[PDB]
Amino acid sequence: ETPPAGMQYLYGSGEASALSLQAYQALLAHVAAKVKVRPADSVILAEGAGLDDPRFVPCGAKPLAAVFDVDETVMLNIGYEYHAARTGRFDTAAWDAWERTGEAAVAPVPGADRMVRALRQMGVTVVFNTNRAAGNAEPTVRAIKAAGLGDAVHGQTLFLSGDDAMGSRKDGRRATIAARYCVIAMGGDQLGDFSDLFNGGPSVTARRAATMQPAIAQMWGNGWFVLPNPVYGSGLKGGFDEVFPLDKRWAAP
Amino acid sequence: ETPPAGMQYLYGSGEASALSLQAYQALLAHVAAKVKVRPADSVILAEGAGLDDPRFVPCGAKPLAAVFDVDETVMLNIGYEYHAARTGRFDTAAWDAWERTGEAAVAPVPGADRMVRALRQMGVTVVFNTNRAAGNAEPTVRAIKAAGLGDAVHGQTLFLSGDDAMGSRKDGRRATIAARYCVIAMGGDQLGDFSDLFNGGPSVTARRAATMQPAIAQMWGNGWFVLPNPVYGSGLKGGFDEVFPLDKRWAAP
Ligand SMILES: [Mg+2]
Ligand SMILES: [Mg+2]
Repeated sequence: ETPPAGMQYLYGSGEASALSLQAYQALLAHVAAKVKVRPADSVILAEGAGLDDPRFVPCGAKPLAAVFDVDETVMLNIGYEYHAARTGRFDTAAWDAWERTGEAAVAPVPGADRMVRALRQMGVTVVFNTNRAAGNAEPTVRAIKAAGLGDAVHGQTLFLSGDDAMGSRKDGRRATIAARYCVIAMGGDQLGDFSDLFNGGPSVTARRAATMQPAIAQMWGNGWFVLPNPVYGSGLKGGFDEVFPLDKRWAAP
Repeated sequence: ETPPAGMQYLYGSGEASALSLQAYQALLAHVAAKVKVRPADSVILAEGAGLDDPRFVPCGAKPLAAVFDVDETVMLNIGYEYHAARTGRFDTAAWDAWERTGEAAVAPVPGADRMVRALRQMGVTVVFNTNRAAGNAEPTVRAIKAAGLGDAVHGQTLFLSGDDAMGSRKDGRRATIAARYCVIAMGGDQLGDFSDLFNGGPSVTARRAATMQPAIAQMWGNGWFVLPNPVYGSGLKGGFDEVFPLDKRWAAP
């Protein structure tokens, strides 16, 4: 029995490991450049801004920070995905149990513990913005600690689903973070970890086109830093016609 | 019917698109830094060098170049993977037909056509090192052209499996390239696209550990640039015990 190809890739391969280390190398160099030369804009979009003409919450004199998604961005949910592979199960009740009892089965995303330590040695505050539930803040704090990612504090450096009434939408929390910090880098494994504009409607092919809108494309590896996730979530959608465009079809002999 | 999760991710998602654009943004900035300040070492390992103490073919006065894997690094093999998803088939005869007849069903990896044009505008020679077969050089040249990747020439900027007697091992071709160019960046989707030392023996867990050997880890996003591939190849290996380590297991209630 072998696990699903996506988990073999994400959890088992050196390919995925190298991909993640590249992401954090680029982030560390970017942060270091902006620690020496503070920017005028943060990397968080302003309220009402669109992807075509992005405007950003200004950096100002606010303390420097970096924002991170938690799950499959800085922390691997190994125990949970093991159970999903064993069971074949989108199990919301199981995920709730996992938020409460998974602190002993998490690992850092390759390079994320070293990157988080370097950021703090540079004087940059490490802020987590995750859709784990607010009522599970304390076990989530302990899991973050167990992955070697340091100390997170609910409401100061850790923001969770249910901290506002926006549900899985993260823009509201992003606005709260950007109102007190100059956010000079932002990491995630899902497009919703950078803007809610990618979700809540857009099709699979529309979301992929939107990442190549030039004013948005310039962010990738240059303020917005992406970690791989072919195991669950927004990337795992679309029928044959959205995945394989009709001008690129072919059949073997 | 939906395609395999890995193909939904790689071919359909904006997540994979953003991940690829980040890789090429980091590569472009790296190349530009080295065009201004030529390095002493290339990014290609010297003969007999090990991953723990890497030595590199020197840059010297040789003309500047960047080396790229072709398949799923700069070119998406959309037609072929469509057929694999339709058919469920590791089909070596089908892949041979595809090398010969697939030029009309390929697309650039997101950002790869723009990156290849920028490299040439910077005066950097774009060299391809692929395990497509030497006897299919001409259709491979045409497919590279159709993906918007420019003009490749067998034996000058394009090196193929069978150009030497080493089979799928790419070190021999890497040595030939590094003997005439100063290779300042190298891109790939498989660890064999950077060194043969990752393959031919090492286990799934050994290969992943090897990417974090510190002298090697420093390469990722800093000379060695990685593109995602959870669809086929070296990343899709390993049983449950290699993918989900035994100190990170968990079971739902
Ligand atoms: Mg996540
Ligand atoms: Mg390849």
